[PDB]
Order: sequence, then structure tokens, then C-alpha cells
Amino acid sequence: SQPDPKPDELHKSSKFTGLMENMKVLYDDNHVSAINVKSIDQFLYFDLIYSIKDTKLGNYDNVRVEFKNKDLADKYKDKYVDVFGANYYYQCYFSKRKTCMYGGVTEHNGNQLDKYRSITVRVFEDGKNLLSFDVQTNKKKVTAQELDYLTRHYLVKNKKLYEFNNSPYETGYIKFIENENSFWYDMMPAPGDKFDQSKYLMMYNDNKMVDSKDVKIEVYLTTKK
Amino acid sequence: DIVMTQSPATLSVTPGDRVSLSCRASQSIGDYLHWYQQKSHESPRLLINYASQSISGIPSRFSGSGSGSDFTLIINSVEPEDVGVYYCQNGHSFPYTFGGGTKLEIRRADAAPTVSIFPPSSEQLTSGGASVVCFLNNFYPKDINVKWKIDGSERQNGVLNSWTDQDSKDSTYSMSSTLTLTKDEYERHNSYTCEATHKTSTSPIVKSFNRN
Amino acid sequence: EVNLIESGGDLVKPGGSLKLSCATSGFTFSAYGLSWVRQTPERRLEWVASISGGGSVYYPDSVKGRFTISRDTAGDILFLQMNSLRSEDSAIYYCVRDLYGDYVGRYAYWGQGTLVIVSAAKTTPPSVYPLAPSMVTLGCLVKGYFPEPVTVTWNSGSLSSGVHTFPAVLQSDLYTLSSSVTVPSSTWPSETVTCNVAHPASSTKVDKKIVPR
Repeated sequence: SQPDPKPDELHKSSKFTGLMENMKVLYDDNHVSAINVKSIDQFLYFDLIYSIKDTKLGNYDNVRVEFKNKDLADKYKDKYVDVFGANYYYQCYFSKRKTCMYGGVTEHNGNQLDKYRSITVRVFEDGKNLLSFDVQTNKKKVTAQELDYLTRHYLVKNKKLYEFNNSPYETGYIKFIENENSFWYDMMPAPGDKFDQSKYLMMYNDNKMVDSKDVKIEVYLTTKK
Repeated sequence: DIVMTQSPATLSVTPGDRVSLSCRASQSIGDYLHWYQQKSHESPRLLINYASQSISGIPSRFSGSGSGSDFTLIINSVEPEDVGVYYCQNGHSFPYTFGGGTKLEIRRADAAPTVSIFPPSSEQLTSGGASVVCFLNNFYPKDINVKWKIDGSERQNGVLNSWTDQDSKDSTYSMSSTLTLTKDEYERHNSYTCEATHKTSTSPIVKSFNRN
Repeated sequence: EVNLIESGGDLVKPGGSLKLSCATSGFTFSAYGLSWVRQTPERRLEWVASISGGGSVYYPDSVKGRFTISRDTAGDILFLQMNSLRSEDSAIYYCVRDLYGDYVGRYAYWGQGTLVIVSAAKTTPPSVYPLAPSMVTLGCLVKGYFPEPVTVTWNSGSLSSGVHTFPAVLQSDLYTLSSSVTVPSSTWPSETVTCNVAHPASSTKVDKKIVPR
């Protein structure tokens, strides 16, 4: 179970002076999604390459999935999987219609539900009940990444969590609770004048999964004073 | 404000019963409704959050349902240790508000009180006062009538009673009755009796002393 | 692991002021919603004040402008400053912490509570009197004190079974209570049985040995 945020650990959006658009895009409509696909290549020992194509916008013909270790790449190489992630292009390396992401891979066979399950997201602002809504999945075991993306995607659209130039919130973190264990991600960029998408998204490279029946989601936002 | 109503405000149940406790909000609160148990001499304990969402560490026999205005807590196969007060709570919007509580008591086999009487202490008498004390301990059911008899007066003047909450382990009740007089009043009489009328006997339990 | 320890309860005259403290441990103090909830003499629970992780404060109308919730993050201490106290403020005050994070309307961890009494009645120490007669019941009578509480133990808490300590009853601005203990005949008077009574308001501690008549 992950230690909760230490005092002053959470990133403050006011200390980020670059453009918040570079965070927003990661949780806008476009993302990598493929169902029942199998890897076709590999660059380095901790990645897998899939022939997942963006036919709608034409932005990529292949996706490189990066994991934290060799064991994860080996586990999924040659398995039929589902892929779901927030992808990036700047400093995406395959050695030009390519994209990279971290984690987001679940075995297909035996992981499918026959109906969608709902997971309630509870959102708090300055300690108060702000709103709640449901995200849905048809996976028994679903990546935290997929649930985080679905959660933030809603909050961008409906609460302007990220706007092109800034955020209306000072801090935010999303906490996942599964039985006796929890963990969380900071929703705001690191302080300074540039946002490193690759470095941010690398947090998902553990391929962390949760049980879609058991998992609960709480989002804690604080407003700028 | 959102008024939370718990009715019935008291329940008496048999061990193994499925017990249903009701909470109603005066305005919709969605599922932002939490439930608490408070045992005798303890702080409240969170049992259920968000109407139906279970909490690590709480026994499985506790569950909850409802959304909007009408909520239910279920204890599936109530146990002696569940005696206490159950509270619901609006966690939806300010001011946060609690229900008045439902007091839960449990049934068991009838048990006659153990009755003990005590004359005024030498130390109290030196001070000019005289309290005679009767304990009626570990009885069931809770209904009881205690009468002091002073040389065959039975006016219950100067008497104060106190009762324990139902015991979590043995489901019994206890009571104290104290008759307080001036030393001068006390010394005017000889026979002091604490008499308990309880369902367990057609005849009252009598404990007495003679001031001699 | 998680612990919350309230202190500062006292007797105060109507219109007076009091500051409560809640010393916490076993968790990251700044990561959770923290609140005060009180329990009245009628056994009603009432939300009194909340502070979010980011320091936003919230109060019901009944205490707004009289009570102030605050914290010292470095000290892991939560405070409640109470001004212009009214009889309706008489209660057990508990410090409480959220289950998971920065939400102030869900009370997952509670302290033991601290008692606040709002009254102009004067502090008065108890008189403690021994109550002597296979099993034998003894007792002690703790009479004529104000305010609550008193604590009563038997043989410094080593006699825990067979004890009934009854709720205090109020009469003429003074409380009286009794406590009974039941022990085997073979252990009394052979061995010492003593009731230990403490009334912190008057700094009274009495050990009364129960001696046969």
C-alpha cells in the first residue's frame, strides 16, 4: 500500500509555467486502444511493438509499448492482448507515423466480461463532495492507466481539469483503493517551464492492474487561493 | 438543513435475526450516507460508507442499501455484541447532519437480579449524612421495580436510581438504588429493606438489615 | 496505527472560551480531512467543524463565528478554539479523520473524546465512601461532585471482572455515582480490595480500602 502524499509532495499547478495543453492532450479524446492484438516486433528488451493504426487521423501505424522490466515484455510477447493507453510522440524512439506509450496491456483470453461493469469515481474539491460519475469497463482486470484516463477525460470535458494555458485547480491526485491496498497518482505537472510527457507517462510502465469489481476511485482536488 | 430520521428509534431483537434499520433524509443525498455503530463507553465506529460500500475490518454481517432519501442498514444474524446505538449521517452537503440513532437491545433467557444492600458507612455518618445503597445486578428483562421499606413506610422519598446499558457479553442489565437521608432521619428507624419486583419471581427479592 | 487523542475539555462559565487539542499519529497529517464532531447529553451527534487537506474550513451556522478549527502540520495537532460558549455546547468533543483522503464528511477514525461542560456551577470534590456488607459484593459511593467525570477502578484495574460502575445522577448541582465489585468470599477480607477514584476537575485521587464491619 503506497504511502499517502507527504506534506508539499503534490505538484502545484501555479508552479508550472509552461502550457497546460501538453498535459491536457494526454487526457483528451485521442488515445491508443486495440482489442485482441499480438505484438509484431520489439526494439529493446522491455518493449513490445504492435501494428495498431490510427486510421481516423492518420497519426501512427504502429505503437511501441514500454514496460518497467523484461519480465513484462516477455510475458506479453506473443499473447493476444488488449491495449489501452495515453500515447506520446516527442522523443518517441523505435531505434515517422509512430507513437509510444507505457503499460496498458492486459491478456485478452479469460479477461472479458459479458457485460460492462461500472466503477464510481468520487470527486472532492477542497474536502467537499463535488460530483460522482461512473466509468465503465468490460475487463475483469483493468489497468489503473485505463481507469485514470477515463476519469480525467471526463473531468477535462466537464470540469476543465486542464485547459490550454492552465488549470483551475492547484493540486490534484487520484487514489485507487482495492480491498486493503491503495495507491495514487499526482494529476499535476512537475514545477518549471516545460512538461516532459514521456517522463510523466512512465509512471504507467508498471502495468499496474486492479479488479474491476473491487476497485474504488477517489479524486481529491484543491482550488487556487 | 437535511434532517435525518431513524425510525424505529428502538429495537429489541433475537440473536440470529436479520435486523433492518431505517434512515430517511428530508432531501435527496444520492448515496452520500454513512453508518456508525456506537457501543457503551466507546466512540462511534464507521460501519458502511456511501450507503452500501463496505469497509475493511468490519464484519460481513453488516450491509447497507439505498439512494436518494431512503436507506437501510442490515445486520444479518445479529449477535450479543451488536448491542448499541446505530447512527446514519448525511455526508452529502453542509451542514453535515446525523440521524437520532436507533438503540438496539438483544433478547436472552430471563435472569433474576443479584441483590445486595449496604448501610451508610461510618465515614458518611460522621459527616451528618446517610446513604443506603442497593445493587440489583445482572438481570433480564430490564423491567424492574425497586422499593425501599423503612419500618413499613414505603414512600419512596430521597431515592435516586441508575442503570447500566445492556451488557455486550451476557446481555444482562444492572441497577443501583440509593436512599439518602440525614443522619438524624436515618437513626429514627431500625429496619431497612431493598425489595425488587421482577418477572422471574411471583415473590419479590428482599434484602434488609436492622440498624442494630 | 492511526491514533487521535483529544485534550482540553473543562468546565467553563456561559460566555467563556476554551481551546481543544487533538494530537494525532500513525498517518500523514496533511493528507486527510479532519473534523470535530460532538455528542450531546441527549446522545445526539453533531458536526462542529472541518478542515480540508488544503486548509479550507467549514462550520455549521450554530458555531460559525464562535468556533475556529486550525492545525499545526509540523506538530500533527488539530485545534478547536471555542468562544462565547453556550449550554448547548456542552458535549463530548471528538476529533475525527477521513477514511482515505481529502473528504471532510466521513468519520473513519475517532479519538476517545474530551468533555466540555458549560455551566456557572462550582467545581466540588467528591466524598468517597466504602460500601461493606461463595461470592461477595462490595462497592463504593462517590458522592457530591461537580463537574463530570470521575473514574473508578478496583485494585488499580486489576479487578476488571464483576465490576458495575453506574452512570452518575445529578441532584442540586452535584453528581453522585456508585460502583460495585463482586469477588470470591475467599479473597475478601483475606486480601485487600480498594476502589480508586479520580476527579481531575478538583485534582482529587482517593484510594478507599473496603474494610469489614
